[PDB]
Amino acid sequence: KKISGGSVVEMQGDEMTRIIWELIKEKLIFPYVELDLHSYDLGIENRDATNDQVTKDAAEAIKKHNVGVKCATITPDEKRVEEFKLKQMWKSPNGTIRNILGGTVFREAIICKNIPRLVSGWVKPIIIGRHAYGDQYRATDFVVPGPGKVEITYTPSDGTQKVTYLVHNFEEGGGVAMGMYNQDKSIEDFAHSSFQMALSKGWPLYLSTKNTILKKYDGRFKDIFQEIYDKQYKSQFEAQKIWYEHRLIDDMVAQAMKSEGGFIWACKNYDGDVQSDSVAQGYGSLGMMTSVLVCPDGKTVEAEAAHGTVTRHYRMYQKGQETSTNPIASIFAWTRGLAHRAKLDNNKELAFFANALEEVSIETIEAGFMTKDLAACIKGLPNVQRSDYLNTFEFMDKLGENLKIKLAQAKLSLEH
Amino acid sequence: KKISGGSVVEMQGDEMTRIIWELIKEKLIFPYVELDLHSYDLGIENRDATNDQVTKDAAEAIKKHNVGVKCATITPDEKRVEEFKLKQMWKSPNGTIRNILGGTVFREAIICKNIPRLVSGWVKPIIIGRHAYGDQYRATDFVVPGPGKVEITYTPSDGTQKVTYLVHNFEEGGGVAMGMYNQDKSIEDFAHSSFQMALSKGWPLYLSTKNTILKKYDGRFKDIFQEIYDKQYKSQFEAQKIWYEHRLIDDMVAQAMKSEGGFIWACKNYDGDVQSDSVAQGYGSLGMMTSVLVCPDGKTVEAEAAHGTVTRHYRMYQKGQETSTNPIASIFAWTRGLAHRAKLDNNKELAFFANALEEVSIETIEAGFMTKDLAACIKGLPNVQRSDYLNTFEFMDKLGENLKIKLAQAKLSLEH
Ligand SMILES: NC(=O)c1ccc[n+]([C@@H]2O[C@H](COP(=O)([O-])OP(=O)(O)OC[C@H]3O[C@@H](n4cnc5c(N)ncnc54)[C@H](OP(=O)(O)O)[C@@H]3O)[C@@H](O)[C@H]2O)c1
Ligand SMILES: *[C@H]1[C@@H](C#N)C(=O)[C@@H](C)[C@@H]2CCc3cn(C(=O)c4ccccc4)nc3[C@@]12c1ccccc1
Ligand SMILES: [Mg+2]
Ligand SMILES: [Mg+2]
Repeated sequence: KKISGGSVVEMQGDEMTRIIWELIKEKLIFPYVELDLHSYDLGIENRDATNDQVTKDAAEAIKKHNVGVKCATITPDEKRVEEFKLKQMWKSPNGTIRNILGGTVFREAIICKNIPRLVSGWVKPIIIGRHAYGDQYRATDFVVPGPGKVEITYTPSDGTQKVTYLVHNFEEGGGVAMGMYNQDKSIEDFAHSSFQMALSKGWPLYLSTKNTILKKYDGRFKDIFQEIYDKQYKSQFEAQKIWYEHRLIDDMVAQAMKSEGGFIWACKNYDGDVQSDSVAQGYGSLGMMTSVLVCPDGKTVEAEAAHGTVTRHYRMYQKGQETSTNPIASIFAWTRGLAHRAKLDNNKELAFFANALEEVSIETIEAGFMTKDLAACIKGLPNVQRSDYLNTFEFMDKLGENLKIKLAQAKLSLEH
Repeated sequence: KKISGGSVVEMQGDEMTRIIWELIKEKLIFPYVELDLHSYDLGIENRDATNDQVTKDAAEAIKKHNVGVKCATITPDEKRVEEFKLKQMWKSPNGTIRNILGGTVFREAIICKNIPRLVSGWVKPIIIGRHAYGDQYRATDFVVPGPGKVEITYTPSDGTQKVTYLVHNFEEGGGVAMGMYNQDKSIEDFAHSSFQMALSKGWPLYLSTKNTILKKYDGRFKDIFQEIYDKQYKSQFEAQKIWYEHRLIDDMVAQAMKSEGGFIWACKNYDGDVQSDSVAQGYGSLGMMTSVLVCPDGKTVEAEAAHGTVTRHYRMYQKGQETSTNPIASIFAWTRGLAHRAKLDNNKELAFFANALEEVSIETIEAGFMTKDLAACIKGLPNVQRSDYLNTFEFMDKLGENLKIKLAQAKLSLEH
């Protein structure tokens, strides 16, 4: 009799991560846990077949069941439209889901005692709090075909003020233009999530913007964070001997680089994307990073791997060549999802299982069994030999064996 | 004798950088070089007095004389408006100048063998080619006060059509919105500058975008770079055994982090700003970096010191206290400017002088003569003693002495 897991929304994906996703369910989840699994295939072919309706339905299912576990998916471009003979260049499924759910994507490296960093000073963790709504990820962009005016207008519903601003008057040739926005309520939830995360970890909080350039747009993020801090969190930060400060983004990335870690970094959507990949790599690998969307309701989460479909690696699998893809981030999407499901259901057995799989994953790497990427952290990529790492399947087998052992010993450890 | 320098546009700046800028002219340039100097004071008080007209005039002077050297300037915020009792919160002078001139700002670290990197693998240089025009630095942003529609419109100059895109319909509360653009011709010049830089250095070229998200806006940068490569540069890259690749920005930053350097990184305006500060800091010190704007005409340049005005030291200097200000980036703005002036005028003596001052600066630090910041990079700030560094004036004197020596030995080396 397996553990009673409960209701979980799973989103199947593409390429290398799709392969890995099936191996994880079969070898690490299904032998030990029984779930009411709400499966949505977000594979590029199924999104094309359903005119991207499957993505909207999966997002609505997460709203209802409170816990999502998502596989990395292809965001189609011109080359992808050609490859899969798509009806349209479908929008990012992550963007669709995040737009519907809202919240903050909290990203952090998965640390192993034997893995060396690329950044010497990072002795404490860096938690990135990426705002999951608006800006470039819900923008309107277009090609300007030739000379003419691009204007941006605001028309109040309950006002008079049709305000028209000239963006640019193209006098010779064309180019490109775009409009983007953000919402006060979403910014307020992002500020609250950031202050709360810093207080739960007991670390200082830094918000990065470019308010010297985008005086109104970024100035608003700065003003909302400062206002919420002064009125609702300042005394709490002072009590834990921590602080909150705004920094310019270019200063912030340089500060982070020369720091020792141990802080929460509130990032605007775009910066959170870019810098989350820099922080994961700085600590060792993109395969070694947790990614959880924490919704503003405080009950709903969508767990995923911060990295993508690992297309480069999938192209090697396609050629029947050997692959060594790190499945740890994909595994931690399941464990973080199951841990949240356990917390909602007060399921001590599911919570034990979720944590045990995380320990098994870290212990296996710490025991010297790892994928090529992690072996390159220790030895340097040119000094890496076949004997130093395990392939994708080999690594999954070792994890399955170690998981079986950890769960057997835990059961035996139970006293009368 | 004195080297006939020629026509150079200089832009004076603010705080500690303004002091250091003067020490440089007096001790390192004026004793050896005679210049037709076109001086524009871009200090915050003079920009206020001229309603920022001095900035536009300096930019027009650079267009005319083809070479400009710029000191670091204050971009005023609310606290700066209060401090200097400004009439307005003046726009960034760098933004104004770059908007008028156009081109690409090439950023590269200034390497000293004895200064430790924070990024272990960077054994070869990373050259960031920052597109200097448009996007966030020529944007129109505003606060949305409440419910209502934000739209962006395009009207061709013939007035025979009008395209209206909905950016967002605010239904509850307000937020923020912005319009930004770029121009095809500016993108084309950025692509050419990037391919040419890679071919002159003999390194591969990488362009970073977020074209999976901004399909039209970033897709255009991607299409223009790919088109120009295939038609005008591919055979040249193949001949030097180098390549041109497009990567997504978040992938790119992770790639750069784990690389060994030795590539050209074509960055969009914003990414260039952020990542050049991450890279400069990764090599050792933020202020150990060159920043040269190469204009599309292939004749005009603006070299600058792309760091802050060092307020913390300026305060100490005002109080008659001891300061230890790194002047290297400000020195290299002069040497890169003078080297370009020499190249335009076929002045072998000016070219020799420009290079000699660069060698002198690197050799002095490498000989163990440096400012507090660099001493902290080697020993760590708590382990730094007064004997480990030189003050602002002491460091300038050492460079002046070493420059006098290098130039005397070079004159003696001339055969009868
Ligand atoms: N959450 C998501 O659904 C998500 C996120 C990002 C991207 N994407 C999509 O994924 C596709 C490919 O994206 P991308 O190549 O830009 O980004 P990516 O999949 O994160 O991978 C880029 C590179 O990072 C390394 N890497 C990433 N995950 C790894 C892992 N688990 N183990 C080892 N190495 C790993 C590899 O480096 P080396 O090649 O040097 O080994 C890989 O080629 C695109 O269609 C994109 O839209 C989706
Ligand atoms: C300089 C110093 C002195 N004297 C001091 O006491 C600090 C307040 C100070 C902090 C900021 C700063 C910047 N620099 C630079 O010289 C510089 C110049 C150009 C680009 C980047 C940096 N020095 C300092 C001070 C410092 C910094 C670090 C360690 C010791 C002193
Ligand atoms: Mg990303
Ligand atoms: Mg900057």
